Formats: sequence, C-alpha cells, structure tokens
Amino acid sequence: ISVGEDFPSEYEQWLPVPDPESRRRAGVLLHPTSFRGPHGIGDLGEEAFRFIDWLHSTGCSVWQVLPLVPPDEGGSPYAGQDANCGNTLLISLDELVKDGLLIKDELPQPIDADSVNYQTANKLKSPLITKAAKRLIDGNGELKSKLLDFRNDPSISCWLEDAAYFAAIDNTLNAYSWFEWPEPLKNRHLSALEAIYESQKEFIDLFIAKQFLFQRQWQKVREYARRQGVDIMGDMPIYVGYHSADVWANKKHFLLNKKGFPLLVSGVPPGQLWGSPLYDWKAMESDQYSWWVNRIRRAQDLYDECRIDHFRGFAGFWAVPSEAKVAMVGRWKVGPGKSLFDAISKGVGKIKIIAEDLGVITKDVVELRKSIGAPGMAVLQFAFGGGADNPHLPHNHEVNQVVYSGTHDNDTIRGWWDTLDQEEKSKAMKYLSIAGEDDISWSVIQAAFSSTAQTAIIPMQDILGLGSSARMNTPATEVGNWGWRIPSSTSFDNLETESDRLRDLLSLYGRL
Amino acid sequence: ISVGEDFPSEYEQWLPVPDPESRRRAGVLLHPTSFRGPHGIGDLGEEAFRFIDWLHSTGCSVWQVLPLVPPDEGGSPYAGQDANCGNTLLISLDELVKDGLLIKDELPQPIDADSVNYQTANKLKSPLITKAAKRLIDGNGELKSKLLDFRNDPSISCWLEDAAYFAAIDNTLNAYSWFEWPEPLKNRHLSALEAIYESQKEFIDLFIAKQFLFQRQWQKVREYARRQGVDIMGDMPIYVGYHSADVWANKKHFLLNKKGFPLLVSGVPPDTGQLWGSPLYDWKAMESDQYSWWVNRIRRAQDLYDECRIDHFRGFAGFWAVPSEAKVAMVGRWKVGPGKSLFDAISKGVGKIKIIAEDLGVITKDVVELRKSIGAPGMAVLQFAFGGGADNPHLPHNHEVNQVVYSGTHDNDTIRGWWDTLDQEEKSKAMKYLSIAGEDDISWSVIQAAFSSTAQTAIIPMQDILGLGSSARMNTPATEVGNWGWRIPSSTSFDNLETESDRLRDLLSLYGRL
Repeated sequence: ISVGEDFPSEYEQWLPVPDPESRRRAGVLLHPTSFRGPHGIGDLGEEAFRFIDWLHSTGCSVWQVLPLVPPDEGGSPYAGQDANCGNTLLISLDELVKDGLLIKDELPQPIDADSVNYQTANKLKSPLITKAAKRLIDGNGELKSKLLDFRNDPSISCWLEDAAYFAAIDNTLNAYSWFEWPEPLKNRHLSALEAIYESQKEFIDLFIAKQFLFQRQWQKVREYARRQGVDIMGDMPIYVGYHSADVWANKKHFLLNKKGFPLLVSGVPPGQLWGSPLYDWKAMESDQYSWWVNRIRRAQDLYDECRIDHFRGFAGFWAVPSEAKVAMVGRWKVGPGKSLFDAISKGVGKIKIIAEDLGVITKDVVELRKSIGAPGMAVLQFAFGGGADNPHLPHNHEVNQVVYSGTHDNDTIRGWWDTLDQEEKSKAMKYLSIAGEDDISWSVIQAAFSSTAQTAIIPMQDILGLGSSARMNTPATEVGNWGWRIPSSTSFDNLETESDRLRDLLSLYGRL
Repeated sequence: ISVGEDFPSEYEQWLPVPDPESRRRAGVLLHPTSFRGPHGIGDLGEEAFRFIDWLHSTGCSVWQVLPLVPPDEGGSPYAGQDANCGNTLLISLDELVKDGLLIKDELPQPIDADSVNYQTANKLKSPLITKAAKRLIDGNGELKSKLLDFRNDPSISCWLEDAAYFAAIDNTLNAYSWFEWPEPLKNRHLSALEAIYESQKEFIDLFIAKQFLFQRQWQKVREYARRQGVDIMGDMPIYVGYHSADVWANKKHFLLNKKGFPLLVSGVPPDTGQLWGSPLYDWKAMESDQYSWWVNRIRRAQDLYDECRIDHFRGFAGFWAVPSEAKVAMVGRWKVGPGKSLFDAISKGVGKIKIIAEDLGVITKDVVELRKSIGAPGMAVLQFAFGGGADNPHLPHNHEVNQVVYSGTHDNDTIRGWWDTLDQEEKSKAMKYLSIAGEDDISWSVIQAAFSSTAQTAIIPMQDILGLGSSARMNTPATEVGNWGWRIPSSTSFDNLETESDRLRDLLSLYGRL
C-alpha cells in the first residue's frame, strides 16, 4: 500500500466486479385488459399467473403495464377517474368464487373476446362485482377483518376516503363537473360531507370494498411476479383530471381561481391543448410536496418501478389560459426540479422512476433526469427519420435508458413497416438485420436486445408478430383505442417457440 | 428563475448541444514504413501526403502509427534504440531535394521491396541522408539557422544531446552494452564526455542534424494532417531499453545496483510466464524530482503526436518485477506503481494530454480505477470477442463510449487470416453476432461491427481495408524474425482505392462517425 513496495499475495485476484445495479435485462409490455377470457376484458385471474410463468420462461425480468387506474369511458388509462384507485373492471370474477363472494352458477355466460368494449364489460361484470362487494361487507370473518385492516390503514385512507366521497357525490348529483356542484359540496363544508356519509353510506362502503378487492387481487399477482423474478413497471401521467378527488379534495395544490376553476391548463406549443389543471408547485413546496409524496407512495405499493409520462413537466411546463380554444397562446413556467425528488426520496425511500422524455426537450430536462439518475427512453420506430444523430439509433443509445421497439401509442412493428416511408425503409434495411418481412418484428426485437441500453422492453403484439389491427392506441383519435386482446386461441402453452427464440436473443446479448 | 414563474421568451430554443469532445470518429492504423515507393521502405514524402488525402476522403479523422523511434535490427518499433529520437530511415530523399540538400540526379535507382528489408534500406538511403546532413551543417542560411533553433531549444536538448553522445560512444566502443563500457564513459565523467565530443565531433553533429531532418519532415506531415482534419495517434511502450541514452544518462531514475546493472526487470506472471527483461523505473526516486523524466517523455510525445497510446498502461498502477539474475518470469513480485500522482505531475508540466490506455488481458481493479480517474479510454478488440460468453467485454453490446474499438491491432493477424484459423466454436458464435456475406468480405463484416459500436473511436488496420490475409500480418509476438515488414502492394495506389473509400464513408455516415 505504498509506491515501489510489494503488493499482497493475491494481487491478480483483485479483479473488477460488475455492479449489480447495472445488470442488463429485458421485458414485455402487456396491459392486463389484453389477457384472454370469457368476460369481455382481461383480468387479474389465472391468465395473469400464466403470463408470469411464460415471461419468466423467456428469461425476461420486467413486466410493464399501463396505468391501473379507473379509465375514462373510452377505456383510456391516461384520462383516469382517480389517480390512486384501481380499475375495478380488472377484478377476476372467478377469483371472487374462490373467496366465496360469488358462487359458480352466478358467473355469466361467456362473451366474444375479440376486443375490449368497455361499455359491454362494465354491463356484464359490475353487477357481480357489486354483489360480491355486498357479501363481503355483510360478513364478519377473516375477509371482513382484512377489509378493516385495509380501510383503517393510514396509507390507504389519505387517498381512499376522498376518492369514495367524491364518487358518492358524483353518483347522487347530475352535474358535468364538481365546479357545477352546489357550494357546500363543491367546497367540502364539513357538515355537508358528514351529510354525504350518512345519506350515501352504502355507496361509500361498496366503493371502498371494491378497492379492497382490487388491492387483494393485484397484490397476489405482484407477489407471484416477485417469486418468479419479475419486476413490474407501472406508468402514471404527470397531470391528473380536473373532475377528480385528487383536485377537488386538494384545491390549494392546484392553480384554481377563487371559484375553483383552473386559471391555467396543460398542453404543449406548435399546438396541443390537453386541458388538464396544473400544479401550484410553490404552494406544494410549502408542505414539502406532500401530495406528490403520497402519489408516489401509492405507486410504490402497486409497482416496483414506475414511468412518468411527460416527465419534462418537472423542469418546465406549458401553461395555457383556461378560457382558450387552442394551445398556441401560453407561456413556459418553471417546474419544481430536483427539490421535488429530494422530498420524495426522503419520504418514501429509494425510488425507481423512468422518464418519458420523447419529442423536443430542453437542456434542463436532460439535466434534471440525469441528476436523479432516471433512465430515459429510446424507441426504435423513431430512429430512421433524419440523420445518424437520431438519438433512437442504437449507436446513440445510453446505458441508463429503456429501449422499446415501440410503445402502446405506436403501431406494431409489422403495421409500422407496412406504412413506412420509402426513404425511411431503405435506411432501416441498412441498419437492421432483416430476413423475411413476415419476421420484421423479430429484426427490430433483436436490435433492441443488442443495444447497450440496460433495459429492453417489447410489446406483446410484436412478439406475436401482429399487424395494425392490434395497435393499442392512436393518439388524437377518441374511439377504437385500448381494446386489444391476445387472440382467444393463443394460450401461453402455445408460445414455447416464441419463448425459446427470445431466450436465445437474451442469452446472446447478455440480458439473462 | 423561480418555481412557478415564467421562463424567458426563447425557452424552446434552449436545446441540448452535442459536446464536441464526444464526437464519434474513425481512423486507420498504418505505419509509415508500409507506404509504397522506390527506396526499400516507406517514408515521410509524397505517399504520406497522398495517404492523408485518401484518409480524409474516407471521412476518417484519425491516423494511428506505431512508435516512430529508431527500431532494433529486426525492425521492431517496440525495442527501439532511443525513446525520443525519430527513425531516420523514414526521411524522404525526394523531400531533401526540395530543401536543396540533395540534387535530383543524386537519387538512387529504384529497388524492389515488396517487404521492408531494413539492412537493404539502410545501405541504400543512409549514405544520402548523411550527405544531406553534411550539406545542412556546412551551410549558413535559413535552414542552418533553424537547425540551431532546434538544437538550442531547451525541450529538444534535454533528450537530444544525451542521445547523440550515447550513440557516438556506442559507435567508437566495441561493447555489448554500456555496462561493459570503461568506467568514465559508463558513469559519464564530465571530462570523458568532453573527450568524446572532441574525438567524435563529426558523428555528433551529423546525428543531431539527422534528427533535425526527421523533425522537419514529420512536422510537415503533421501540419498537412491537421489541415486535412486528421489527428495523429502515436504509441509508446511503458518501459524503455537498458542499452539506451534514456537509462544511461538517467541512472538514478531506474532500479539499478551500485555498478549500474538492473536489480529488477519487467515481465508478467504465468496463466513460467513472460520475461520481457526491460529495466524498471525507480518511482519513489522519480517522485522526488516531480517525475521530471516522464514529464519530458510526454512533452516529446506531444511534440510528435496529437494523442498517444501507452502500451502496458497497467504498469502505472502495479507492475511485475523479476530479479535480473532469473531465467524465467515466474519468480517475481507485484509492485505498487505511481498511480494518479504521475499524471497530476504530467498535466501540471505539459497541460491537457490525450492518452489511450492499452489495457488488454487480465487487469486488476486498480487499473480500471486509475484509467477512469485520468479520463483515458481503454480498448476493445473485436477479434477477442468470440471466446467465452456474453459478458466478454470485446462484444459490441459491452462496449463503452470512452473507448477505442479495433478490428485487431498490429500484434494480431488480419481479419481474413484470423478467420481462416478460427476455432469452430468461435466461428459459429461470430456468425450469430456479425452480419457476414462471403468469406472474401469478412474483413468488412468486422469493420462494420466496429463502426456500429457506441465506442467513440474506431480504428481499422490498413490491411483489413485492403482485405488481405495472413501474409500481411505486421507482427506475431514471441517470434523474432519476419516482423514489421509489411508494405502496401506496389501497384495499389491511393488513386486506385476510391471504391474502398466510398464504402468506408458510407459506413461512417450510417453510424454517425463523420
């Protein structure tokens, strides 16, 4: 331990050791609504456990889902009805039979499983979920006791009670938004809230019970994933909906006017007017960002890791006067920056956050992302426009990054290939290793696996080699999204070939 | 500049900007001895300038050479005769004509040399280099004046005078090494040195003049490379030869005994071992004068090159030391090297440096840590990537940005030759990772994998661009004969390599290395 002197006996064994936090891996993007089954939509029953087995058999160690919130009427998990609740339509009816909350003969006749129609699924399943929730509350055994534990839990009630009351009042009143509610409900006068509890007690207890059932079923999926070596990566939009408990029960955390209407709403310039209310970050700074801390605590309860959509909003955000009809007349505002993430980590511990950072982004975004150690994204479908500086080209990938073939907002690789621009196609053929065009999804999968990016994620549609009809979402259309389901005859038992082929790629590129 | 407040008007223009220090690039490994021409060996004349034009036409921005020192009798640039001098056999005779130091009709008749024979080259060129050097010293114009500037320059003379005297004494005395010299020469008694100057003055002045001529020609190549957008990457072995001015004129900087013989010599352990037999540095001693010897060595490397690789870089963190009596390497111990304090001293003395770490083989965690602490890139070599498993660091998916990727180096066979003798297990593995067409084009498959890497710098040997087989291998380690001789085929001019240039350029454009 001194210049010129002898080193100890075993110097040549002092070899470099790979950092375990740098381990290369792969995963599949599959939302549970796409699982097969008889009730109009996928669920957290037997298909979720079979998927986990299949995924593990491939050597993948990550399962990514879309947000698990209650979606809008079109099915969108990004315009959810609450930021912290689970989508009750994902509750398995068959799992309720095993709990004794339904009996086998109460299960409905199967319906055709081509695509999720959310109206059909709700009509079919909700009466029975309600019925099961009713039996749960009227019992007084182990299960009822676990409901009480759930309900009385401080880290459940800080979002659950607000969510239940909001939903009771929305049920009782015929109003567009809570801005049109009568004043003592609009502004949460204590006695009105007690009058809501009394007059809507049964709806409130059932809402809570249903959230318990979702939690139960999701936590068993998550425990089985952990046993099989699978991390689950969730998703959350940066902004929440105006008509929600999140805003209604925390008005001072948002930029509302004295009458509770948003002064400013979200979007991006030339433009796109998303119309979500905006956070009062200065205000949140006061109480050490407790709202956002809570949101992450719940994300952590649901997921091992979590992507945040429009992450750039944490450094700077586009703000449009709520009167406006289009986005072009806004200004950029300063975001909370790292101090937000300091507060989170102090409140909840070490977090694994993924930054959605697509499109044009400014230097503060990159700097913020890097300062908290969060990986960004590369999407191979975006790599062949422009020149060789395109950051989605594999030679421009980074280690701390998630590479996708595409996301739920893109066509499948097959579909994209079919409509691809001639200029972009010839470029793609130079860079990728392409055999037959039927196998084009595997060419792209292989490029993703061959990247230096630490994490490679592939949508289930591309593993199945499906075309445009299996596209999950097309942005800026309002109908025909969120509907894709795995073809009814394609069981996980019948996907050994695909599993073996993935495993071979993972092994070749050091992702096992 | 406050949370919730407005950003200025032009926020969306505050876009990320590529750091120029991160620019991806490519280059060719070609030693100047390999250039074509009539005088038995390549030189710093017309072919060096034509190569630079060709290289620039490919879009490459780096030229890597082997060390430019006076080689051993076998031609090895790694067992050189001096660490700081240039190989005078690289001097272009035709460039001397343009200086007026030779006249046109004094140029010799062409000879055939499909490969460098060093003895033939020396016999043909040296009389004329000597003659030019003589005319230089007998003149008294601009050129003579530039020689004086060169000679009197403090950063030349700290190595040049020692190098000239050493060589004069070696010339005059019939001795194996300087260890067998008579005592006052061995130990550099001042009066003996003055007696050497007076009795060997002509040899000393001509030695200095020849070093001036090499410097002149090398600096003209280096200026033309700079004008065409080409950086030149040199090479330096970590250790120097015992029989040299480097050791003789600096004994206190090496681990010698009282009679000036090495106590310990270089090598590496088993995996008997490898006994290189070079003398070792007295790092604690060098610490005392702030590593002035190494600072000077780098100052000279900087004068010759934009960037420099250092062979056996691991030696700076730990080195294998064998008792000089020994017949094999197995009976040594590992010793602690200077670490970053050496590089602190360098940077303080010479400024910002661009060093490449040769870091091949088994290396310890202190090596990686040292390399990373000074920001030096290491190496990946694609020919080593297909043994073992998917954690092999030479596989492209395990490459790093701050790294130099090669197809192979001068110590490896060409890609074609390597492919021919490749193990069946390794070949099938290679065919799964690489994109291979016909075996005649295997060098381009490997070139393309190199260019596709995230490594910032990709370097290809000229032999692989020409798609040549094992006969064009530059060096085979642990053979002593038939190395260093490769030359570009006499009929393959740079004018005839537009197809290859276009094909390289297309790969560089596809992978963002232009």
